[PDB]
Parts: sequence; C-alpha cells; structure tokens
Amino acid sequence: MYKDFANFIRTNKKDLLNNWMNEMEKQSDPLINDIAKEPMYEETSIEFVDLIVSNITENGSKFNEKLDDFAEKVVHLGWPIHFVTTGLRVFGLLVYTAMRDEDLFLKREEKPEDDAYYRFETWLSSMYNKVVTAYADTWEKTVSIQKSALQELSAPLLPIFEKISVMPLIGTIDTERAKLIIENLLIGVVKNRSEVVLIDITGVPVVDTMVAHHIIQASEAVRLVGCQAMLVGIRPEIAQTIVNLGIELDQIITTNTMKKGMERALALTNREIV
Amino acid sequence: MYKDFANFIRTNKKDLLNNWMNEMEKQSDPLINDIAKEPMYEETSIEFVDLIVSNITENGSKFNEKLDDFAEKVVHLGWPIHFVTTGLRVFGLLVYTAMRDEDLFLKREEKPEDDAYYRFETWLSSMYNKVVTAYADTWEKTVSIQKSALQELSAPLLPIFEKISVMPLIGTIDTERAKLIIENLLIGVVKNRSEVVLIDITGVPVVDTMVAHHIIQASEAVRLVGCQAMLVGIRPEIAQTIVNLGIELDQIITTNTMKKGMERALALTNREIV
Amino acid sequence: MGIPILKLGECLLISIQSELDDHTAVEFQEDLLAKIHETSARGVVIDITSIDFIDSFIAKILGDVVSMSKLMGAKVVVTGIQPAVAITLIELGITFSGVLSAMDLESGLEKLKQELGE
Amino acid sequence: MGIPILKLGECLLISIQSELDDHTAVEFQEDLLAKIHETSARGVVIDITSIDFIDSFIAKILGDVVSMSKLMGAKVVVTGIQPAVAITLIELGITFSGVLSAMDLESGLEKLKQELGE
Repeated sequence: MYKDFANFIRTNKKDLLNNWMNEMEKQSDPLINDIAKEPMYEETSIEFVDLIVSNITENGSKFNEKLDDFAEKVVHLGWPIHFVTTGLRVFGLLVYTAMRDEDLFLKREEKPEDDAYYRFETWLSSMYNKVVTAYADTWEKTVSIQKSALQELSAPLLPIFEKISVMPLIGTIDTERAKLIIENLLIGVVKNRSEVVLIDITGVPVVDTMVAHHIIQASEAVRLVGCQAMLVGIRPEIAQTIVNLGIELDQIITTNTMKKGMERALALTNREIV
Repeated sequence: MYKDFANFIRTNKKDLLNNWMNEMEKQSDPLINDIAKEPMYEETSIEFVDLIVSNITENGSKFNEKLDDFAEKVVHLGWPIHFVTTGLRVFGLLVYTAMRDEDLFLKREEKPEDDAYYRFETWLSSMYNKVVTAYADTWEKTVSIQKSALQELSAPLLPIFEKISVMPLIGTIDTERAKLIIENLLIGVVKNRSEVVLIDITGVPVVDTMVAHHIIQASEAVRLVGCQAMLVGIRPEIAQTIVNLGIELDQIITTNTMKKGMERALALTNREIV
Repeated sequence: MGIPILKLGECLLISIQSELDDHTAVEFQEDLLAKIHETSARGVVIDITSIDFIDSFIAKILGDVVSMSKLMGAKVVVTGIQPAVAITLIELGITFSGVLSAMDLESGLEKLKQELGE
Repeated sequence: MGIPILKLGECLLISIQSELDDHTAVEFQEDLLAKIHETSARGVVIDITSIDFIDSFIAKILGDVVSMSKLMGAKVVVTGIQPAVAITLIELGITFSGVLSAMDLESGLEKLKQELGE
C-alpha cells in the first residue's frame, strides 16, 4: 500500500525539510552549510524520498539507479555512513513528532492503531536497507581492485638484461607480501632464463624477522634453481634484523648500489662485461 | 537513565534470541549457520545489548572498546552494513511485539506514553550510529594507507645502472597515476644524473588516449631536460592508440624488449659498451 | 624399467619421470650406485625436471645419492628443482647439494665438460 | 664525539679510543652504519689498538658490526686485538671476524688496496 503512503509523504516532505534544518545545526554545521545549500539539499532529499513511494509496493529500477547515485554522491560529498545514520535517526524522530501532530495514516479512521504505526517503520527500515546496500555494493569492489593492483605491483621481474634478471621491491612487505614476492620471483626465474638475480631491497624501511628469514630462504632456493641471488642495497636496520636472526650468511653476495650489483653480475658472467 | 532499560533488557535478551532465530530464515542462512555456531552469536549479541545500558546514561570505556570490537567483528565476519540494518529492522519488529505484549517501559506507570516508547528507538539509533562510526574509521584508515602504498609503488626509478636509469611500470594506469608517474620521472631524473631513461610500457594492457598523451609529453620533456627517453616494450594496442592519437612520432626512440633497449643505451654512450 | 641411465663421453645421464616415493627411491639409489660402480664415470648428471612433488623421504634419498656420488665422482644435478619442490627441499634438506645448472641440461653438460677439461 | 670516522681512497678508517661498553658500542655501531649507508665505501677499516679489555657485550657488538658491514661492503679488523682481548673474544665470540692484517694499520690499508685492485 504505497498510494496513501505516497499521499502522506507528499505532506511529510516539509517535515523532512524541517528535520534537515534541525539536523544541520548539530554535526559539522559549517561543513554541511558549505558542501550543500538549502534549496539543493531540499530538492535532492524530496526527490530521493518521493520516487519510491510511487512504485507499486516492490521497487523502482530508475529509483534504484537514482538511489545508488544518491548514496555515492552523499558518501563522496561529506555525508558518510555515520551522517546517513544520524539522518535516519532524525527522520524517525521528526516523523514521530509529525504523527503526534498530524496523525494521518494509511487506513483512514478516527484513530488508526499500531499496525500501520510499525508498517511505517518497516518501510523506513527497508528504505535504509536499500541505501546501505547501495553504499556497500561497490566499495568492496574497489577495495578488491586496489588489492589486486597492490599484489600485481609486488615483484616485477620484467626488468631483464642479457642473461641477467633483476627484481626491484620498494614497498613495505608482510608475511603475505613476502610469500607473494618469493612465489613471483621463483615463477619468473623458472619461466625465463637467467644466471644471476638481483633483489633491490633498497626502499623497504624495516622488515620483520620472519620476513628476513623468508628472504634468505628465497635467496638460497633461487641459488638452488641455478641462479645466484645478489641482495643489492640492504639498509642498516634490515642488516641488524638479519644478523640478530642468526642464520648463516656466507652465500649471499651483497652490494650497496645497483650499479655495483650490475658490474658484479657482469663480472660473474665473464664475457658479458664486453 | 539506563537502569530500567537494563531491567527490561532482562527479558529483551530472550526476545532478541527469538529475533535472531527469526532472522535466520531470510539472509545468509547456510553461511551464518556454518561459519558461526548459534550459541556464540547469541551470547555475543545478548552481551552487546545488555552491557550498553549498564552504565549511568553512558557507556564505559571498556564497553566502548568492546563495542568497537563487536562492530569490526560483525563487519569482517559476514554481517555487512546491510545485515546490520536488517538486524536493526528485526530488532524493531521483536521489541515492538514485546512492547505490545509485555508492556514494560522506562517510567513506572500504568501505561507510559510515547515518550519512552520512542526513547527506546532513539537509543537504538544511537547504538547504530556508534556501530557505523566504528565501521567507517578503520576502513577509511586502511583505504588511505593502501592508496599511499599505490602512490609510492607507481613509478619506481630506483632501478639504476651506471649513468643509465630505467623506470619499469606495470598494471593499469589512469590519469592521476599518469600525473604521478610523470612527476616522479622528472624529479628522479633531476635527482640523479642519467643520459638515457628507459621507461617500460610492457605490463599495461590498454592505455587511454589522455594517458598516452601524457606519456608522450613526459618523454619529450625528459628529452628537453637533456636525457633521451627510449620508450621500450610498447604493446601493439598501445602503439595503435598512439598512432591514432595523431601527434608527430619521429622524436621518440622505441625498442621491443628491455635487453635491446639497454644495448641501444650502451650504443648511445659510445664508450660504455664495456 | 623407469630409470634410463645413459652413457656418453665417459660421463653419465639419468632422467626421472616417475615421481614415486619408495620403490623409485630405493631402485634409483642402488641402481645408480651399481652403474657408477661398474664403469668409471667422472660426472653423473641427474635429471629432475619432470618431478613436481617432493616429500621429506625423497629429499633425503636425493641428498644421500648426491653425497654418495661425490664420494665416488663429482656430479651435477643439472635440473633446477621446481620452485615448490625447491623450497620443499630447502626447508628440511639444508645442504648445498652439489652443483646445479638452471634447468638447462645443455648448461650442465657444458659445465661438466669445462670442469673435466682442466 | 668519540667515534672518529675518516674517509680516504674509497675506504673508511675508524679508531676506537673509548674502552667503554654500552655507549661506545651503540653509538659507534649506529654511526658506522649510517656512514657506510649514506656514503658508498667498498672497504672499511677498524682500529682496536687502544682497547685492552672486552666483555661479552662488546664482542657481540663487533660481531654484529662485521656481519653488517660485510652485508654492505668489504671489512677488516685491521688492528690485531690484544692477547687478553684475543682469548676473551675467541672464548665467547667464536667468529673468524673476516680477515685482518696483524695490527699494522697500513698493512690493512694495502690489503684493501690490493683486494680493490682486482
């Protein structure tokens, strides 16, 4: 029953506008005033609240698209989920005051009972459910895509020289990042042919002890595959962590600069220096 | 006052147990049934809903931390903001039914009026506001740190050879990333002297017209600073988009692979074959 | 039946494609011992390109075989042990395990020839 | 204030004249790490002539320093430590501590020069 619901919302639009006027006073009043003016906010709110009540008790596809657009606009404009929740709370408060003054419900009678009373609240809850669903539809999607971008930019072995491979890593790494780095380095070195592999540790401020242990294990493993691992440019603090780890440290050949690493690699491949 | 609220919560706990039993029908029945046993969810919910009004018109700092933990746990456990809104709706349903049946409100009277009857719902809405604030804070924090990580990991010029730089970039790059790449390339080529800068295109599937225009502008600007910028490893679709861009394309130097680009760079530095 | 030893240029070449655990391990170890015993072969070169699953038992058997041949004649297990089984070998079989040649059996043969020519 | 790092010939020379345990170790080692980091030097030279007493703390610190520098560049404990220092170091800090040049500083300098010449 959205017909008389729409008729009553046609009168409650002014109550919602007055409620918005009341609510801009409490939370970030200068910010709310600056981001949106009164007429634009009023028209946006009434357009957001009047289209759904015209649907036949189920939904509105155009209204669903407009609701997604409104949700993203308020999220990106200065009305986060906390602000939308405060707006819902004040909506309920002022609708409660409106009935305590107006007292006009779906079923026309001398005094309607509490069935339509709570049908109003169920419909409002459904409206807010649609709002939060629109809010959460795409945020996890962009979180997923940024996680994919973070993981794909982890260990680019694509830097390649003649029979020489180099993998630069610069972002701070954790256990998952360390596993990704070792797996990507191993799959790269098994894919393309190489004689030495230079890991640019310069750029990472601090690593955990287990992370450094995995790095040493990866160096030994890629040595096992048949490629020397020259850890190039280790910071003093990672050196501290590696030494306090206590693992054996004779095989790992290290140079403080990538240019020196390249010349050492060209020294190992004796005729590649020419 | 929250003492009488807790007194009525003494039966609202069983009311909300029945509520959670009712809510299991609609949304995510198998997932919630499998991942979380009913007793633990029930005990966590009843503790959350009875320790809220166990203080003097407020919530304790220990309970504030517990509320934040509950919010993050339900967010990351399988109860998104839509599920929290459905929980609020079913809370309203069962509390409304209980109030119609039990009829036990805040003020001790034969029949308290709508004042406390909606003060209950106002406090529930404030509960929801606290939940959504704990939702928003840490999520925005981690989004910001991830964005910073993408910013630092965009265009690493750290790979360096003797008087020859190389700037490998992979993944999909947009206009903001394009500006970040050009800024980083310019500041890096200024930071260290290098006659040749090899920027790797291999890795990006599709480049927009505007981003390709920025790349060409960056190459010409690096030429203008006094360093040749041999664009290396162009993909066929990218080259197609670049020729359809229509700009003159006789000033840039191209190479199919990094190793041949490095050979060309050694060729330009006429003595540095050794 | 599944361990095809070859003999060329006084050297020796095996190739593993079964990846089994007990029968292959025992038969491999003692058959390679018998073969290297019956003929004086300077360099035995093991082929482990095919194998993609390794447990502790096979790693121990391979380490013992490498040490054994080194006790009889310098060897090169040419094939780069695949990355998953490479780390599986290194986590518990912590040894240098002879000399390896980056999966390039041609590289292993040429390294063997260059170390033997001197 | 007590850690005189010098720069010459793409090398670094440090003379220790403090004979203290806590502050000497921490300040000396951190300053050397920062110096060898921001300034690229292929070889470092460490003087221990003035030192006549070492405990576990300092021996551990010097072991860490030598491992660290070797992780960043060539190193020598140029000055042979005192006999009491030598026995105290070997009894607890069991390390070869790289290569030294028998407590002639110019001997270490020329050893680094000849190792850098190749």
